[PDB]
Amino acid sequence: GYDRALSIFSPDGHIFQVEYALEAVKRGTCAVGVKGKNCVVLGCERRSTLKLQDTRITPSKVSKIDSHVVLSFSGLNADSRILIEKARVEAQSHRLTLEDPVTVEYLTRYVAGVQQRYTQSGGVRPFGVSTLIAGFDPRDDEPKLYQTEPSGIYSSWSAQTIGRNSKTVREFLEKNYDRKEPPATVEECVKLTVRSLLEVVQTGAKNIEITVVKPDSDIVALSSEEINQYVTQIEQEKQE
Amino acid sequence: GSRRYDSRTTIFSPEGRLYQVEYALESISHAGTAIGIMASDGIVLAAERKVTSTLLEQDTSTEKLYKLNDKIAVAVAGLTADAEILINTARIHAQNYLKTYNEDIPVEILVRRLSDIKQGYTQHGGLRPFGVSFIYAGYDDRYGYQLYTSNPSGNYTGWKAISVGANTSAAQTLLQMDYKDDMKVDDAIELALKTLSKTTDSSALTYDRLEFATIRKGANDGEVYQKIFKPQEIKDILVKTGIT
Amino acid sequence: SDPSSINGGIVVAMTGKDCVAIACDLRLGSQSLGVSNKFEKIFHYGHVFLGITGLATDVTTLNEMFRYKTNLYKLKEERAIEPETFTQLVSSSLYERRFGPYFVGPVVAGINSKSGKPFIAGFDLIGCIDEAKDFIVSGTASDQLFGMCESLYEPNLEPEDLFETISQALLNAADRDALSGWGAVVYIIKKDEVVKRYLKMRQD
Amino acid sequence: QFNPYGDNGGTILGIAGEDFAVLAGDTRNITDYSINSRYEPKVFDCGDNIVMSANGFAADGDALVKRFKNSVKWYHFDHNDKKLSINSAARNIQHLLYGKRFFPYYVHTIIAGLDEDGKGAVYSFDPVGSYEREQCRAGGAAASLIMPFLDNQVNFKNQYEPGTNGKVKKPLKYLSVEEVIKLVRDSFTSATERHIQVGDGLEILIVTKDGVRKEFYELKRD
Amino acid sequence: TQQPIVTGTSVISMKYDNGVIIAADNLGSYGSLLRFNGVERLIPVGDNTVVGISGDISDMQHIERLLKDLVTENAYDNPLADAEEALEPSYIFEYLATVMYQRRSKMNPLWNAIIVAGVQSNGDQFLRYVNLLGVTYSSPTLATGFGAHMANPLLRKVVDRESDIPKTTVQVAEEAIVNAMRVLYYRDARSSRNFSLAIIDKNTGLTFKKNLQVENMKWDFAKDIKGYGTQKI
Amino acid sequence: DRGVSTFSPEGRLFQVEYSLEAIKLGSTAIGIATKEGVVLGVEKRATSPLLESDSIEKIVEIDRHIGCAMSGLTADARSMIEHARTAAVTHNLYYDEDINVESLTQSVCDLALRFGELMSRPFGVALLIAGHDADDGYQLFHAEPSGTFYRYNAKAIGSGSEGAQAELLNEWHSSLTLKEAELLVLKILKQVMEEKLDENNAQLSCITKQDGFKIYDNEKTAELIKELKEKEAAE
Amino acid sequence: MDIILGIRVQDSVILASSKAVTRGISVLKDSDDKTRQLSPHTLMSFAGEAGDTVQFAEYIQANIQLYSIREDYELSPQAVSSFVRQELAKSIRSRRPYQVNVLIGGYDKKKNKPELYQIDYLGTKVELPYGAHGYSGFYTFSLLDHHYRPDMTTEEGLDLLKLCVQELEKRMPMDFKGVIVKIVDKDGIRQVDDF
Amino acid sequence: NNYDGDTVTFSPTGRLFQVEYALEAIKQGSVTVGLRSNTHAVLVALKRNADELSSYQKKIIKCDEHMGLSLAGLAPDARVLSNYLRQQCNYSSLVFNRKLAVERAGHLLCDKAQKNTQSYGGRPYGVGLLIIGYDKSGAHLLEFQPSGNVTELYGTAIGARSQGAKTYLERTLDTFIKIDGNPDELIKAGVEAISQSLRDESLTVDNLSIAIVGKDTPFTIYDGEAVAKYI
Amino acid sequence: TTTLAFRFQGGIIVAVDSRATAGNWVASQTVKKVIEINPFLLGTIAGGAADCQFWETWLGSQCRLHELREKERISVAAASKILSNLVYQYKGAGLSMGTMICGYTRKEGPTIYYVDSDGTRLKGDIFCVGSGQTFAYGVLDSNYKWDLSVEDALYLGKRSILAAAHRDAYSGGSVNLYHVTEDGWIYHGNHDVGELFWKVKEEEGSFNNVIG
Ligand SMILES: [Mg+2]
Ligand SMILES: [Mg+2]
Ligand SMILES: [Mg+2]
Repeated sequence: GYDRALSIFSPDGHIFQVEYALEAVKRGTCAVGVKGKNCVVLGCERRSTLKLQDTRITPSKVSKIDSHVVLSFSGLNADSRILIEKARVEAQSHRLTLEDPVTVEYLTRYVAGVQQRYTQSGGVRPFGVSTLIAGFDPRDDEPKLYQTEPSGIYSSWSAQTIGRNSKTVREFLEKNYDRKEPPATVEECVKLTVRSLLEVVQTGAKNIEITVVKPDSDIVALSSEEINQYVTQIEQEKQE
Repeated sequence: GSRRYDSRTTIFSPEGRLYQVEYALESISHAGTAIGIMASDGIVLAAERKVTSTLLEQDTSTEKLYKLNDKIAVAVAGLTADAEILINTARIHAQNYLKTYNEDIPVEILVRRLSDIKQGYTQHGGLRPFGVSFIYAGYDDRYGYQLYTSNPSGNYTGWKAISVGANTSAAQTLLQMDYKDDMKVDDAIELALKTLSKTTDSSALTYDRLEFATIRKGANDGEVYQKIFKPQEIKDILVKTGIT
Repeated sequence: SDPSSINGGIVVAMTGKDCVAIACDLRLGSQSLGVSNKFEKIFHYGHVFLGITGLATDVTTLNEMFRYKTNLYKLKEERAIEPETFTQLVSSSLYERRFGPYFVGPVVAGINSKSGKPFIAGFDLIGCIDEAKDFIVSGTASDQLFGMCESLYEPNLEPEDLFETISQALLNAADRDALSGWGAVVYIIKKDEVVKRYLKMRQD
Repeated sequence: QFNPYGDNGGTILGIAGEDFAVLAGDTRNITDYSINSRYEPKVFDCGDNIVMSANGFAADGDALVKRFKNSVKWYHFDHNDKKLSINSAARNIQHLLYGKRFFPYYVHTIIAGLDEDGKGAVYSFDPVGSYEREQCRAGGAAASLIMPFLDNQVNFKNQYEPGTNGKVKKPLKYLSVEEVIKLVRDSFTSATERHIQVGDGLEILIVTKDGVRKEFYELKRD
Repeated sequence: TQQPIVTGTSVISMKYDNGVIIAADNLGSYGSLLRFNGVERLIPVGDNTVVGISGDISDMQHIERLLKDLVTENAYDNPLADAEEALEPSYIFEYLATVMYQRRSKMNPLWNAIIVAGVQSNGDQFLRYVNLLGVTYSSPTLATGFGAHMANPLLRKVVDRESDIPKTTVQVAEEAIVNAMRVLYYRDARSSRNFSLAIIDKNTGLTFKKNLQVENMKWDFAKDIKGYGTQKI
Repeated sequence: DRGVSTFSPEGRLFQVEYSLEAIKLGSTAIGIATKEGVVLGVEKRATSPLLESDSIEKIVEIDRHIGCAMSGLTADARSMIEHARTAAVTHNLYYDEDINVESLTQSVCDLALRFGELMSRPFGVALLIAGHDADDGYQLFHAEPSGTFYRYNAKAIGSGSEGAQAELLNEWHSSLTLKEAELLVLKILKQVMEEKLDENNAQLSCITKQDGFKIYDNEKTAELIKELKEKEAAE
Repeated sequence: MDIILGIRVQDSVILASSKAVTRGISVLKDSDDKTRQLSPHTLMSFAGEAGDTVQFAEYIQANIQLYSIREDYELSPQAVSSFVRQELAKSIRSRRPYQVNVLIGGYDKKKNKPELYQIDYLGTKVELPYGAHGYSGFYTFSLLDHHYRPDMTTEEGLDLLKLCVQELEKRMPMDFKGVIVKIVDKDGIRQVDDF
Repeated sequence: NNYDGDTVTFSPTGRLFQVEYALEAIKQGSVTVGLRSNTHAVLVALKRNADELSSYQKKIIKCDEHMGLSLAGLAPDARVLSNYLRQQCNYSSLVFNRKLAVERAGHLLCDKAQKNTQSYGGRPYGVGLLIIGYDKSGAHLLEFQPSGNVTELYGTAIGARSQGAKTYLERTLDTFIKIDGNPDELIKAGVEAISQSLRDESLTVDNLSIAIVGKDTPFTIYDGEAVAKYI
Repeated sequence: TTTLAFRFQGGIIVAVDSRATAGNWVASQTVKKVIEINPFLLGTIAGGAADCQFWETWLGSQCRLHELREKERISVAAASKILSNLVYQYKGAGLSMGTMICGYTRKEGPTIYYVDSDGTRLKGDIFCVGSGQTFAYGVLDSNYKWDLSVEDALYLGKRSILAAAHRDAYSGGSVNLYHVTEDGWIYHGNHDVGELFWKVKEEEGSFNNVIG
């Protein structure tokens, strides 16, 4: 078989293939994750360069791994499907053997482990994908939000963004998100998520996707009109 | 040893792009234009054969439009030989699904499968990717009529109207201009041929330089019919629409 | 114990003048226990008809397999498979399981679309082709069917006469077999029309 | 049909004292009604103050002892010449035996030595690796002749104190190494009289903090 | 798993004061048929070891080739192949014993009973047994098959324990072996009159005697024996 | 290009030397061994204030008697930790005992050079393995991607390693108490850390014979930081 | 395990399964639920050799749940039954076959119809109005043949099911410790806690 | 230059640069001395420390009761080769009830190192070994190079500044060979030999490492206060 | 062999006999038929001794690896299923096992899983396994209540083994008692059946048929 070591160290101690995988993530559409007091919201950018699209059947940016966990991403779309599939299989495998669904941290740790494996295996390149994994642990009302990246490192976040212009929306979140008092309701959390995307998105029409996840496997994706109402209210308050 | 001669087909550029995928897309841009248009009562597939000859046996020829099963068809853009390898794999997957569940394979599942195969060649194996872009036209009882496209990266997306191959920039603008949601098959047939007629690199668009197909519910009662147009039938629709 | 006589059932096929006929009972059982009176044993792939007796799981499995294979055949050949070609396919497919076979008694029937010639064929579980002119029999009442067919059959029967012959051959054979009956179906096949008739019979 | 197993007879006996341990075994080796050898050592010093015997089918017995001795050697290499404690050896032997769960070593294994607190220790194994620390254990051909005698004379079973009449048990007083060796010798003398596969010679290995010592005694050769 | 076809019967042996003696007849039986009368079943290895083999002859020939190959292999990159690093009886035995047990553990045994007789570097007598099961044992006297039942009792009357070995001379030991071979000829239905005898002495070395015969046999008393009970004539 | 297992003209493996450069870029981890226990401490180094710092796990339990701190490409350590845990548990299964700290470290270091064209590159992470056994007592090891491991009385790895090691050179003596070691790690971490040291961006842990391996609470560490400030202001 | 029944009525499917678990000499449990929910509107009961039954049922459950997540869509009962049959048909020619018989009761939300599928360990699938496995049919089918109507209500189906269970309790030598009854309809799966 | 990218490439002058670079790693390694008489064989090794807090890297490894070696270079490679020797010594004991000849042990090490020099993908071993042992032909001392070359010697030294010790042994040849039935005096000659390779630093208690094997002496390593006698 | 385990208000009682036999021959009277998997989990031994010892000791290793990885106590459900899935892989090979995996966690409470070498895995409130199981079941069924005290429950388990030890020829020697709480199991001593029988006979008035 093909055994070539593609991911290797350079004189300055860098693994360029892992670093170039991050550049693929930088090119990807923006994704944002914000956790409130009793919810987590996953915002995603849809570049409006592609019109005449069929939004019914086009792969959605946010994906359910189980009934209680979701996964969004920035970077290579084709690569994301491989991680999503592996995660979904592992979720069912965990339920089958442990007789309990995965914790959000466990599912994150697994996906991050797969990404890591591809950074020191022969004949393979790293995933050009960073993920935001969100949900609620079984029989638990504490919100969870995690991030992963091509190198395989993962960590928990009060709020986080990835993808193109993620520097700008992270800047926004760092000043607007208060740890001592996070978004108390679903409305406040979704509003802050939409606001953060409006710093980058361009138009607030079909370019913003919002998915709200609540405790006890309560996941719902907002429609165009529902999101448009947030976009309207934000800009009307801004005119002052 | 052998390492010396390895092109390393599955690596990132400093900018974070896959060299071979990008170069395969450049290859596909020189291939004959293929267009898919989705209407409320059917789908149209139109495609241009590349600089043909007068001695080419057209009626038995097939380089653009292929049948995956009774419900799903594809338009090809790129290396024909590469496409046929993938097409046979897709035909088998559809049959495996039918054998397992005793139901026709949903369009997206088939598209995802083929797109995942393409993806594999970009991440591992050290082989060159398939220099092929597909337009998938199909129907199932969940989402109804569907148009998809996949490219050598393994990325696929859904569309109302889409082009692949040569002059996609020009073609996609023309489709975006004249397409509407309440459109019908006979109107979509006219749009597809009009778009090719303007984007073509040939002096004039004729029947011998075209392949054409429609997926209609225009079949006797609740069922779907695939129609791969014959050379004489393509000649008729060109006169009907007023191009020749 | 014997896999070919657990579920029971029969298939018979006959040739006529510019026509073929294939027929089967509807019983599926677990030895003495009757389980289903709707288990049809005749399938078709285009204009080629296939009856399969024997172990019911294999009947189902092989039907799904030949549907699979004839569908790919059609996509590549750009035409529906013919009875002569399909017969060879059935034979090849059974023999590739030579030392672990499907416990079945298949029966091919159909008319060649180009030549218009009536065709029937039978196989043992392992793929050996029996290409008879007159008739093919299969199932747990094959002896009874051989006896019925040998006496009742005469060559060059018209479709509506052939129907009566094959129907009476099946019905009376099934009434002398404990594991066959519970209804019956008869296909009368012509070059461009096929009539399917359900027969009324004793339900014991 | 080829039968890969055989019975080489023999009988072994392990007894755990207070600060010592003994592992005894007869030196006779047999097949059917013939004597192969009148002196074929069966109890072995395996190093690290551990003694071992694998009674039953002699080929499997020799194979197991050989593999365990090898395990002691590699335990030293891999773990900085650390002493293998009797409990660790016992667990290691379980894995050797259970490793051939579906084609077992046809032997009844016994090891003896001192635990990490210096007290006497004997471990007993079945052919497939189930084991247990025990105070007293006879193994092999004449095991059924020896164990009831040991229950009575070591553990004082069914013995009560005169005058009380079944109300007060005889107290479990500690036996010295000289007292144990007497019971071992009388066990094998009795076993020799009533069991045809037992005889020729008795070899006893005594384990103390000072090391491993050997004692040999003649048995009847008929 | 197989069955033995062409077979060799008893191998007998004993220790004496300066070395070991080993003997075995020259017969390769084919069931009850006494097929092959010129089969050598004592195979010397170097000038200090003799391996006596009973049981399946085809497996014996295989073992014979392994030992021949062992000598070749030992000589490779070994300047002391004919001196300090020469093959010992103990090395040869342990090798065979490993093979026998490995083969029985794969359920495909070498269908044999083997006795390795020799003298070590330090002059110590070596005599040890191994068979198709991989079972091994040592004793002042060792014998396979019928020899175990008839030879051992006679040889044990000469060397009954370890302390009798220094008291036993080569002439006494050889006499006992030769007598045992006669007894086996009387009573083993799968034996022959012709046999080979090998002596490995620490002083005089390896003495290999071929084409020996059982002699001084008692048969004359047979003339007087008549009928099976009542018959007088 | 060039082989992965290639020697340089100086006689070193290029890839191993380059992995050491990656470890220099990693966050600081410090270990100090005493007769009352071994202390392990790390710099968390959160890349943003929105990152929940308690999810940064750079100190890890291998067994009840063995702990581990890491520095460098921390994602690479996960398989090393998995192997270590398996080795510790497997040895207990085979031998009904705790495994020696050195033997555990040797098992981890055997993976290191299993790379070529096995994994495609060396590990980009160094480990401070701390623990206790009955034979050699309290021990601290430094496991490198070269496959070499050194035992230490005290050791610092990461970006502030050479500066911290010089500080450990002067400060360490054989009669250190556990409390003295805890403050000493916090002192040296605070020196080499870019951001100001507090209970949220730095973590402590220890391994004792009685209580085994324990990661310190943020509340417990906060008190030790406050105790440090006062004793430094005391002179 | 012993007795598993199924009956498809007008607007639902009813599965009855025995509660007993016997280990040769003793009855170890008398409250065992011999069923798994494959999807919100599809229930599978099972009976056969010990270990194999639950191992198989849970393996199927995991696979259908995996499909549900991937496609965000519930497979039809027909599709599920075909998938299950293939696994059993694959199993029968394996080194060690699954010794498991199943009934799959489901409500097709597309067609708005209840569906009952009977599949044995060989991979023998049949769609039925009412079904059973093992010896259960020998006692109950004569009653079902007599009383059954395709337009029965759920309450009538339960009454006919009680009559079947009563006949089993009278003429079967084994004590199966009663049955757990579950109903599968448009609203999903629910258990009849009093029976 | 252009012919040092891998071990499979000869230079125009017929050299294997990767092997020579592996040889260079030994010269960077700490000094170790080997010497023998007719009765005993001795290994003396100068252990190296990372710094004052660190331990001193162990140099000597035991292979069997009658054999062992000292290393200089990549320690992990020595662990691989020593492990392989342990197995071969152990194979000989188990199968043939025979202690492995020291000369034959060298032949095995040569052949193992050789395979790594002729095949693509792998690399040469980056360590030199000094094997001592006592077998049926008396005491022995071998020098292993990762090129594959194994050499039987009366005495030798490998590592940094090893030439000084090697010259000393070349002068003392006639003296130390005659040290029969006296382990302490043979070790003294080894400690005096390794002292010729020292600059700046001197032999301390945790610095020095000594091993010995002989007629009635199993292979035993001496470290710590056990070697204070010889300082 | 006779082994039992039952759930109650105060957690779980586990009780076993101590006899080991090879045919009619009594190999041992001092066998341990409770495997201490870890400080919180217990497992009983019936059928093959080696199979139970080996794989339940192995189970303890898996439980340890779980809580190292997951930083959380393994559930009784998860622990039992690791064992049942393992033996199910070996199904047909000839493993002989009949065990109760017993534990007490926060999320589950006191839980008992019967695990079998046939692959059977059953949750339950009362289980008895072994050649003397039927005798133990009788005493349990007639006297069991959820609201038993820890003292009475321990006695009920002890008395039920005694019932089997008396009647079943392949059970006896001594009784081992365990009490499983949320904070871990607590050992309640070894009780010689010989001495226990006369003690119970006199104090309880039972076994009137037997002359004492
Ligand atoms: Mg009937
Ligand atoms: Mg006698
Ligand atoms: Mg498992």
